[PDB]
Amino acid sequence: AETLDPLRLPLQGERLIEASAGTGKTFTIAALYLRLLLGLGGSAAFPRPLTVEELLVVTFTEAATAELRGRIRSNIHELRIACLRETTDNPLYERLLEEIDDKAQAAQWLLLAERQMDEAAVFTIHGFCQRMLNLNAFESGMLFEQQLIEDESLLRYQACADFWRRHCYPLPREIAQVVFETWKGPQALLRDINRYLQGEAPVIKAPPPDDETLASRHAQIVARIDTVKQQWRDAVGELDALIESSGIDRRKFNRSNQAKWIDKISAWAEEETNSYQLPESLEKFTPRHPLFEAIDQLLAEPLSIRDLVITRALAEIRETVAREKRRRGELGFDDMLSRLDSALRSESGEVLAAAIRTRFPVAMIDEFQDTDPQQYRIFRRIWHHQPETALLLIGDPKQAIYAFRGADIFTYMKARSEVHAHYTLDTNWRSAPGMVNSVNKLFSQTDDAFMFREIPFIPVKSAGKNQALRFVFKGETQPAMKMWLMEGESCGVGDYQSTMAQVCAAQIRDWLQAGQRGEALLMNGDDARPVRASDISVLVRSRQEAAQVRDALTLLEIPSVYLSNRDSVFETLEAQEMLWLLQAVMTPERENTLRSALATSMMGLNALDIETLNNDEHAWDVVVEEFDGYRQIWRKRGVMPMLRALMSARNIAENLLATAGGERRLTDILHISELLQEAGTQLESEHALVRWLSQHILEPDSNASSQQMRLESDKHLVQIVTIHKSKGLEYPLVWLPFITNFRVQEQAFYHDRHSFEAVLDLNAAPESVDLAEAERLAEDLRLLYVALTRSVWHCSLGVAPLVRRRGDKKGDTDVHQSALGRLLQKGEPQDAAGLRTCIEALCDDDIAWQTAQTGDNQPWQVNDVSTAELNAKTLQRLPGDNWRVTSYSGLQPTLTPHQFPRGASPGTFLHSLFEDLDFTQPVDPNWVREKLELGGFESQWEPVLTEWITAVLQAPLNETGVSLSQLSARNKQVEMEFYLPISEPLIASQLDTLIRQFDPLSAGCPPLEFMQVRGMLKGFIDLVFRHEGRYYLLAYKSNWLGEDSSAYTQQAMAAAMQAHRYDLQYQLYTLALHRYLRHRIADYDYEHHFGGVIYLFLRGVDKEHPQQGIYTTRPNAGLIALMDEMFAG
DNA sequence: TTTTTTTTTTTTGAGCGACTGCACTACAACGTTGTAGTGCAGTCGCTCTTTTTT
Repeated sequence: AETLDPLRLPLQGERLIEASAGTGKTFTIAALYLRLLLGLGGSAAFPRPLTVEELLVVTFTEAATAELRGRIRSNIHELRIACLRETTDNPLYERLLEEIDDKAQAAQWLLLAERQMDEAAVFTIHGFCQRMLNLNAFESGMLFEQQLIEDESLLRYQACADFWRRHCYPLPREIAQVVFETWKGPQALLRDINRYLQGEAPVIKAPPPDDETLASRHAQIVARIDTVKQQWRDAVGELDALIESSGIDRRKFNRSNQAKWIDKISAWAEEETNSYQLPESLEKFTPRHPLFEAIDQLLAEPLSIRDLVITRALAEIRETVAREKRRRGELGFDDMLSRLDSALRSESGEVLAAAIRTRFPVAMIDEFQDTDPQQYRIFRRIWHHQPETALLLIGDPKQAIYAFRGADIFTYMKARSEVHAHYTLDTNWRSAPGMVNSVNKLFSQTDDAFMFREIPFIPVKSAGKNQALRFVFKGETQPAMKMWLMEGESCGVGDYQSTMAQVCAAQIRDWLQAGQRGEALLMNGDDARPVRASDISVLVRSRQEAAQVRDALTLLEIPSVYLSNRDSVFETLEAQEMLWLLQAVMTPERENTLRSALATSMMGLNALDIETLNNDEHAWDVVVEEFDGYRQIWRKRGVMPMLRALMSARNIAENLLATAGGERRLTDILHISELLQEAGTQLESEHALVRWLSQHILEPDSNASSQQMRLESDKHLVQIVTIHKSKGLEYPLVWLPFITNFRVQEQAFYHDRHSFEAVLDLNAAPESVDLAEAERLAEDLRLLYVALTRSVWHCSLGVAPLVRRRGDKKGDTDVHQSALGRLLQKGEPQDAAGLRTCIEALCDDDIAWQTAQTGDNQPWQVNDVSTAELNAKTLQRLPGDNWRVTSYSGLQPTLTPHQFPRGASPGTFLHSLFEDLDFTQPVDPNWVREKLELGGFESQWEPVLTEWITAVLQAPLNETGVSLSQLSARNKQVEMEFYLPISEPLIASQLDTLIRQFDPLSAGCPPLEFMQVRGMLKGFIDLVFRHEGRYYLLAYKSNWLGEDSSAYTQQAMAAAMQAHRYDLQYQLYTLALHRYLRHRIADYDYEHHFGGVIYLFLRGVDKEHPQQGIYTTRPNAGLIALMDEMFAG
């Protein structure tokens, strides 16, 4: 490998950057981005400068892409300022300014990059794949709109259940017995094959033939057993082997156990006494007959139906899942990669790759250790060897810890074998040089510490600015790495975990007890800082040991937080308390639910309070009244107003904040309230939200929004964090109590050392088990390097002679089977004294060891402080007056028109029929039939309706007898919308008396009550028309449900006007028409131009009665001026 | 077409592998007897990671 300079890197072809842990990878990416933008490098530069929309940056994590986009924007702005000023304070910016000759063109290009920074092509992998699938949809064959699903486990379980239905149901008893012996149901099969159903389907080594079913394999194994049974029945009754001292004389009893075994071939499990009939075991305890060799050949391979069922499941479930996702039209995260790989797999899609070479002629791929083989196949299809396009794989093989997710280091090894150039970052800017020297000493004990040839380790160099970092104790300067070797010969798992958790808690309380007195310090040069509880962090791997650490730390009065806690908030007691409270609010009549909800910990009442509440009837009546008020608020205002009124009236938030340990409960209550308010807007019914809350209580599924948050941020807590959640973070002091605990992989799923393909071995071959255990040990070594390279000042290790084997004292320990002991014991099996000598061999100034001391003196000291006085400002007046833009409604034989259905929708249909129809032209029956087809009414009503319309049109509506046919198109105006202002507070008592002073219809009609309305009033007049130089108004009322006879005279219409209070509407219409004719027509008189207002009841118009149906009214011409003066001011 | 009423939970780990004790034969020392290796049976620890992508 070679060293990497960001200003001398040739951006041609494929380059492989190996950025170590703690190095400035994001700074090197920003430097290369500025280099690609400005076109710097000279001979090693790009042939042409590129824009922002041509630089493709690929990073997996979305927050990492957002941080990189913000950092690149800040670097662009800083370089633009430094180019406008021709000076800077950074040496890399100084060399960047020294590399360019021109300043004005570079400043203009940086200004255009700052303006085009919003359209930057810095996306994720799946986002880039979705964008390329949606952009060039023709060559790929992708839909334009698709629905991404977050959870795929439901369809996978459905396809597994369908496979178990179509495969395990028609089996006979002799096969279903073996199927039940292999798996209890489809859940066990799904639990077995869930690591192979997702992602790329692996290639099965030595697959069964396509014509072999379960019955053929069962008959083959039955015949194989029956041949051995026949050979035992033929050669029975003889004994010719020599009797040995190990061979007891009870073997004939084992032959009797083999005498009762040959009865039927309905079973599947042979006897263990056949292990006594092996020639390789009898020779070690002279076998000449081939019956023993046939028994050994029968027991050479396990008789199992498991591999054929697993192959049929892997052939069926994935196909059913793909068919279901093609039917529903949905897509997944890996489905975008599979669609892009299938598009590039075709012949025309290669030209599509050239389109990608037309789109972005560069690629900088960050985090190349988390690369699927489909992703690298795509990136090799696009950017293998084409000119003028560059590929920059910036990654780290020592951080590939996501093999459980789908990543694979063999893809990185294939990429390293394919590319030619390698570059590495030498400087480390995070940790102290003592920790750097400890890491370079521990991992360089032997050659190829990661046990693979393509993953080399290089000694990194510490920073010059961080060479004075010292974690000092009361005695002297504490060393960097302190391997706490637990003393003993052999120990178990739980006892070792408990002892190391107690030792870690004792070290935490010793660092915190001496840290609050100014003894233990972090010193940078001469500056010092006391060690708080947030500096010490325990790095664990599993949830059980994290709970063990938390229980061993909370015993010594030390609070600790769990950063890797992914538990749902709906699985706590507070969700059940909120459910009980909502059930008491919804049904407050039954006292049982209210009594069960009042006694919860959210209310916080004693047993004496509950007894006095059951005894006193008046207090329970007050409780029922306030819960009915809460139900009224919940039905009128929603969820969060009811919850806030409940938390303010009961004052339970102050009581939960006063109680120690109730702040997390209060934050959980607030998050449950926020989720209930978020789910309550999408539901109309009130019980539906309660059923949704009970379902989400019964469903412990984890979503990104429904997870538990951090309870507090100001108070420092000991942060327990897993190794996978600590990648890229930073911690001052790190404790690793369970770094020696290891787990042996049992399944045979490995990768070939030549083809680099996933090989799944269904047979229990030892070579596949060893090749899987080698990859497991490499993953454990990578996890060890990740957990080791996160400390800055001090790291502590827990070493112990852990034995995974069940024997207590066997003379050897299994530390060589772990990751730490492979570096301590140099990959050799030793003893506890050998482990101690290997620990004491590598003793430097940075690496020390001490024995594990079990002992506690005192938990802690609280040292609490008082809280200052604080108050809240109060608003003096009301926030606003009653300003609202409202309307009039806000201030308030077989076929006949009498038999018309009375409703709002038929009223609007008749209003639209009278609006759309022309009054001059005769009514056409086909137009009425088309309008009834568009509306959806009956077709039989059409020939009666049109003649009724003509009966309406033949009836004149005027004091002189003017019909509607005499009105031209310019004279009419339909649906005039007006806005009327009013600046005074509209008093109902001052208005109703002014109406009753002039209007004769206000003799009855007691006055309506409304608030003071100041602002605007909307109105929609139906028709305004002029005739012989006089303006007239026309409105339509068509409900008229209660009349079928000719009783709709002027008295009944006046009674309807007094009941529905249309007098105010007609008076406002006259005022609006008067103001309109005053504003429009100059020299306007109200008595000269206005003629009256006509109300047209549609169901009251008769052919013989011209007066019935119409209602003409004229004001007194004195109410209009007073109403205008009142509305004006 | 009308109408009657009711308050009680319960269950749930099992195969893998060692520890220990008894019994039975092989074999050598003193026909009979003591020690060792192996098999069978009851009892008990233990144990089942990590996470994020529009």
